[PDB]
Amino acid sequence: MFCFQCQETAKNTGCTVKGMCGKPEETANLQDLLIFVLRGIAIYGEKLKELGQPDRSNDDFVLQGLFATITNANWDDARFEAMISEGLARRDKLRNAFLAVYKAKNGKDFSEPLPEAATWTGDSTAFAEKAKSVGILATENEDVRSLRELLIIGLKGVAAYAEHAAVLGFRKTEIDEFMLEALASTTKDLSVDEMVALVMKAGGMAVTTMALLDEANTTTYGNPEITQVNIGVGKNPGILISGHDLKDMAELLKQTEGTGVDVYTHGEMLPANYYPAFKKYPHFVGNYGGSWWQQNPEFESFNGPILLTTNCLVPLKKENTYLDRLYTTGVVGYEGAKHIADRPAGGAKDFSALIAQAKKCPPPVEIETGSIVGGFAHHQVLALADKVVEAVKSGAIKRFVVMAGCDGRQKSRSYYTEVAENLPKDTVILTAGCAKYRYNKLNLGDIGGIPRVLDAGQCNDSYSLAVIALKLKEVFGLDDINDLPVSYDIAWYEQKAVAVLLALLFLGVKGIRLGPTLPAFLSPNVAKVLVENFNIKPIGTVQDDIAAMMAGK
Ligand code: SF4
Repeated sequence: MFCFQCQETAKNTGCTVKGMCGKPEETANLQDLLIFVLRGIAIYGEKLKELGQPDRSNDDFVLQGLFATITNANWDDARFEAMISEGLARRDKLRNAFLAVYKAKNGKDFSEPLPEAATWTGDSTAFAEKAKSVGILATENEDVRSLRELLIIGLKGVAAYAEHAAVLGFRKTEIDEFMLEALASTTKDLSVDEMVALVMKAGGMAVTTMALLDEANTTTYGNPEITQVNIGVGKNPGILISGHDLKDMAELLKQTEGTGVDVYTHGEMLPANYYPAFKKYPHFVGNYGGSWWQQNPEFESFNGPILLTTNCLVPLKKENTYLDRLYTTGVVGYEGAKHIADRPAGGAKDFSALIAQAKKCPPPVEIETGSIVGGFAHHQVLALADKVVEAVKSGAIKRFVVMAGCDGRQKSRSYYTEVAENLPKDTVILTAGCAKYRYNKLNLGDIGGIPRVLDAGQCNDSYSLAVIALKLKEVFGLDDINDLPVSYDIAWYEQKAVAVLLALLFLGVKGIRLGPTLPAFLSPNVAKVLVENFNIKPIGTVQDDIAAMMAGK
């Protein structure tokens, strides 16, 4: 196999036998074959748009297919085989439509050679063998490979956010059109300038999409607000909801009300605690456990059903006993785990089986007590702008350090905990995404009532951090966003974090420290372009990076 899309890739060059995440060769290869089919859909879908007859019937299929290939999202080979077969049928429909339109417009049959993605077909028996030859290493030129894969990796992060926006009824034609433009580009021989421009256009579409999801979430569930979240447990059985999807949360809360089954969040569902629409339910206890990578012992000790709305779902250890109470939904899949089917349009998902099962389970084992404070998304922080601005002017807050991003298992990530613990006491950490778990259970206190860790929410809520920075740029009358007293020390793991990075680069942020390692998918020449254009830096020692950041460097 070959896969190098997450921070944990083997030797920081690429997984070749079995993924460090657990992804087997067969699964990895099927994900490659799906992306190949998506490129075929894109070839025709882009041409139909160019001919003045766009077809948007595959918008949801494309978003969900990309999302299913994100790290820790879907482990069920049958789901991939089904998507590949459906994708081939969708592609052929577009092809037939295209051939007719082309003939009408040109007075002749289409006869130009096309990439194999546009024409290859087979039944499911043929998938495993074909998959071996349509992966990443089929691009021989290392720089073209780097730029094509950087594009696809950012694109699938954008697709995840777009899917959540679509679930909530929010969509923009430019997003769906760009999915096909970007996918199709990876089958064309383009100049370096053209390939880099596509990556920067993806960063701009990440801004669009992150803004759309921010709109979708807050319009539907209210603006996040300051909230104290219990991390201890109650005395009823519970259901633990993980991942990112807030519509799934809304439905789970409604369906569990009055049943005697409590609801707890996990991981990237922690920010559901911050939304007014959800805070109104007394049986919503709080947040259980830590970061995604600790889930094997924590899902075990939770004792009740676990619902995965998105990644990250980690494979079970041999000794784990919770498969029978593990539920997947949306793009998530796992062999042997019960899947909750998509809601009908205008309707809701059916979580009744989780509720019936939870009633048969013991309450969660308490693994800690206390609380987490959060809910500092853009509306809440801008509501406190006068207070924040005065603290900056008085010197009570000397600097903000953006430590948003995504966590992982490597021990080198102790760096983030140690930076948080050793930053001077007149600094404030701004966070969003599971990177927060390296420092959100410390006792850093507050500065004049402003907590020293301000959690804006999920990784998508990095959008709020950009809104806040842009507000502060305006208040302080600065010409360049980089001249604010803000440093960026971002942790990444998977593809959504890469989309957030590209959005920040599109917004003009320079000097970002990215860690705990730099992506394997940046070739030496591409890495050099990014360094020269954007001053991206690797992490150094805790002492050196704190001293540099405090100097604004
Ligand atoms: S998702 Fe990450 S750990 Fe898993 S196979 Fe790909 S690069 Fe390796």
